[PDB]
Amino acid sequence: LQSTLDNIQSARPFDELTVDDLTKIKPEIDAKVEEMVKKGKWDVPGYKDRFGNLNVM
Amino acid sequence: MLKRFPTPILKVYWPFFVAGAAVYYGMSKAADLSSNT
Amino acid sequence: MQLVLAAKYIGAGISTIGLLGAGIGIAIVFAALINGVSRNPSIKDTVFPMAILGFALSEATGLFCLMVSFLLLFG
Amino acid sequence: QLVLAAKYIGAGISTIGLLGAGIGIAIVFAALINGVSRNPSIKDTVFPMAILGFALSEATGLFCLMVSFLLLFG
Amino acid sequence: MQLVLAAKYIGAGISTIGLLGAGIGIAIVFAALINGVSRNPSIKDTVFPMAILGFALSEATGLFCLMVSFLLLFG
Amino acid sequence: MQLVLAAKYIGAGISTIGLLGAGIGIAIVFAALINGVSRNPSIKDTVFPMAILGFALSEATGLFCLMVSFLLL
Amino acid sequence: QLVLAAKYIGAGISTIGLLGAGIGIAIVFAALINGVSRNPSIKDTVFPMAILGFALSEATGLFCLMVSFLLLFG
Amino acid sequence: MPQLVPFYFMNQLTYGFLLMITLLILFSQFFLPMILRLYVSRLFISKL
Amino acid sequence: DPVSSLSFEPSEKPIFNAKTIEQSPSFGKFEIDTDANVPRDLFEYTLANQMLTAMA
Amino acid sequence: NDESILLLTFLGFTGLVAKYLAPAYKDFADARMKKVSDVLNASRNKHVEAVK
Amino acid sequence: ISYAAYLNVAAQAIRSTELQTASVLNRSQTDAFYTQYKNASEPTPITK
Amino acid sequence: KLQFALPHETLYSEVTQVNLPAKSGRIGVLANHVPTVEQLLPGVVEVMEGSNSKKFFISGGFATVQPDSQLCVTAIEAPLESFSENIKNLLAEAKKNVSSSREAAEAAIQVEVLENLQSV
Amino acid sequence: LTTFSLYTIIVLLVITSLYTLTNNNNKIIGSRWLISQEAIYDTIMNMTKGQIGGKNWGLYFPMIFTLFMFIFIANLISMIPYSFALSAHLVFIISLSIVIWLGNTILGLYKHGWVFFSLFVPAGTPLPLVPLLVIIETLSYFARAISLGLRLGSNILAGHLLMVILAGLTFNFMLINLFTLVFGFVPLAMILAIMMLEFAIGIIQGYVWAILTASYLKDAVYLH
Repeated sequence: LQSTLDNIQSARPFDELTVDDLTKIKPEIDAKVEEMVKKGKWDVPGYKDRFGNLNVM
Repeated sequence: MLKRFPTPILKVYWPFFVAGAAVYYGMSKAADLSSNT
Repeated sequence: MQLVLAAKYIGAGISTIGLLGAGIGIAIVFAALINGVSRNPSIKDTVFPMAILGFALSEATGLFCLMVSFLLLFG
Repeated sequence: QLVLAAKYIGAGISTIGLLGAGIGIAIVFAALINGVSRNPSIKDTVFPMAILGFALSEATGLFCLMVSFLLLFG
Repeated sequence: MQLVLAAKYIGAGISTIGLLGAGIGIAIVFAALINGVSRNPSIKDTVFPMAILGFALSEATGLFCLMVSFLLLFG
Repeated sequence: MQLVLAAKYIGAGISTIGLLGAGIGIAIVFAALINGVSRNPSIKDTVFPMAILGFALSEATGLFCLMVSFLLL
Repeated sequence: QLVLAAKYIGAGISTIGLLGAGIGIAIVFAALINGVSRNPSIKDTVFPMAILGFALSEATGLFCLMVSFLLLFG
Repeated sequence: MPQLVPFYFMNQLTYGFLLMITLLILFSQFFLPMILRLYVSRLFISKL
Repeated sequence: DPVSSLSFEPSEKPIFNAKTIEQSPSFGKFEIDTDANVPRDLFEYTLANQMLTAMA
Repeated sequence: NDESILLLTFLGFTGLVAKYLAPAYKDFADARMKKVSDVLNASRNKHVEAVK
Repeated sequence: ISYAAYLNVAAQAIRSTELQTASVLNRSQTDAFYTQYKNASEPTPITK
Repeated sequence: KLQFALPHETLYSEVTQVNLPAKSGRIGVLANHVPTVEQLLPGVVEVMEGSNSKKFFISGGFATVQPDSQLCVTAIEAPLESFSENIKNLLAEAKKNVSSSREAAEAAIQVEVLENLQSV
Repeated sequence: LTTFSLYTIIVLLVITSLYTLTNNNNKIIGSRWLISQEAIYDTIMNMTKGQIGGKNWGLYFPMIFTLFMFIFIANLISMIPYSFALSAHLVFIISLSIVIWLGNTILGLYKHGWVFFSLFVPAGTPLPLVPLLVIIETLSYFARAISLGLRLGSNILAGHLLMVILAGLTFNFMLINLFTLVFGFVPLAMILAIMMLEFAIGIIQGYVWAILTASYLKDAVYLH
């Protein structure tokens, strides 16, 4: 846990980083995307309840 | 930048593509008929 | 000859009358929009696509009048 | 020739009929909005009514239009 | 005779003007239906027959008009 | 010549009639606006953009009639 | 003389267009009196809006009038 | 606009329908999922 | 307010004015005519209805 | 030229856009960018707490 | 005449009919003669 | 659920069909109804729960459909059989009374009640 | 090559730049330009989620999106004052509507059999006019084929012709003596306002396309 606290401070894209790098650090990104593309849902459940959706309607 | 993934689209949009072929053929004949004016 | 050309121009003018009904129509849908939205303060998210739909359909009728005007205008 | 002229005149006259139908479509949609704003929630029940009303109003307009086309083209 | 034949085609057009009225009429019946059902959302089963009757009658006035157009067009 | 030119002038005159419908329409949009705003008060900031939109659309129908008038002239 | 005759006729037809604006103008002002009587105090905000609508409804009639002059003159 | 009626219609319409198939594939396979990538990445950050 | 059969807590409430009725927001989630004298009547009606309860 | 009148109106239109819209769209974009960043930094805080 | 005063006279009228009890009549009877007060000052005891 | 409530005679505190004479003319409430606020005018009222119908003479009040389908009716007193001959006698007196006799307004209300009585 | 062929190419290359040069190689916070096409994505996502049932909305969501974006760009480029229309070649727009209309009817026929024609008996009504209500529903049902295209086509075509006609009239209006050169700013301002209106109503028409051909699919995918 000491190591974990230190690890969070010196490695963490707390400004920004390539989202491709986030795919590189977790294949979970590609997994969720692939299942949604395969499903044909473009609705991401709860994306709009913790990020905007900028509706003009 | 661009992530190409396979989307099922052939097995989604098949009646659209079939309709496209019929109208395409019909427009060949229509173009020929309109050039006879 | 002269008569046929004349007739085409006349018929086009007559067709222009048709458009007037669409003119009033668009306003009527929008009037309802305003009245509803003022009633609720908050109906708008459901109502806005409905209002657009009514506008488009009403408008299309006037467009039909217009294209007949063009058909007669050009011949 | 008189007949060819008459077709074009006749066509023009028929086009006038469409104006009433256009107004008609608007009246149904105005009622849709008023009903929805009145209930907050009538929309799903009213929606098939609205389509039905649109279609019937439109049909009268369509008859004006087809008569116009028939006269124009012959 | 060109004059008589013309009179049929012209007269057909003139008849079509009447048809505009029926177009407005149908919509008015529907307008009442939506507002009414909104005002009491349970009146619908009684009201929907009444509405279809009113539609049919309004359409009929249009029909008689359209028939006179068709009489000139096709006989 | 005379007849065709006459017809051009006639067709233009007839075309003015189409405009009237839009004219009545524009008044209706503003009437609704005044009623709505006086009823709510506060709706006005949302409603005014919508009102401008309805006005614009009405105006467009008239514009089509106007260019047909010029063409017929 | 048919062309000259047509100018005077054409002017007449153009005059018809103005009637619609006349009704329209009244409709805006009717709304004004209704609104103002309903609210009392809306008036200072609403009055600029009212004048805008009033002018716009008139303007449609003005176009019809301009065309009357264009025909009449040539 | 100058030319409104050509007789070059089938020529035109061929390039038109070609553009439709091109854009359809292009959007569907490429450009829609990179927006869905932003959504999921943001949501994954929100989660973790 | 007679809190329990052995207790009483003196209690207060604010009576709703016609002003209250006017500017309450979900008054718009009820429906009556804009030319209704319902604020000016309802104020009076609830002036008494609230008061009678308070007395009881 | 006929069409040069149309080009003058188009120049006026793009001027109005650069006057009104380009700062508005800047502000709109800014607002959203901030929101994304704020969510991001919130999650960063959240996990640092959990460790402690 | 307040709205509830309007209702009051009507209620008072309605209990006279043939069948209606004393307790109703008592609910329509009042012994209070409102002694108007004023800023101390006090306009004399007067019937409510 | 229906609610007829009176400060000392609280009653039906939805019931199938309710027929009310209201400041908005006459109103009937059936199932879900749009949420309204109406001052109830002095009234002859029918409330039907099933086909069975109960007949009320109601002193006016206030009516409010709440959005949760609670028809809050509040009125002072009702119970139309109770209202039923002596009242006609009184009303004759009340007719005399309006002529000389705020009392004028009162007697006018009595005339309104007389119309309602003629309805009975 | 043809002018039309060149402008189909130009549209494709414009659309490519909106999804390649719209983000700095993708970063978490992204870039300002892609926020626009994010909001468009969401307001059309939530629109066809509002229309079409199932997840079938999302199966037709790429189609409804490239019908937005095509019309959105082709009614912006064609409004450039020395640019040659694609949309004012009506044959492409009208054909596209008829293709979609046929592909809806065929999709409906496949999905809901020959009881697809039960769609045109809308509701239980008095029996001697159940067939009437099929006839003057179906007549209007294949009026739906041409209405969708002809709306967009008429608006865009009329917009370009309107601007050009008024430009030609003010050119010869301001040709005369110098008193017309003076105060020829008021008609110029009117034309500028009309030109502002034509961009707006073209973006509205691309949206109107995409709601209306969601409504036709709403009927076709789920009967009634």
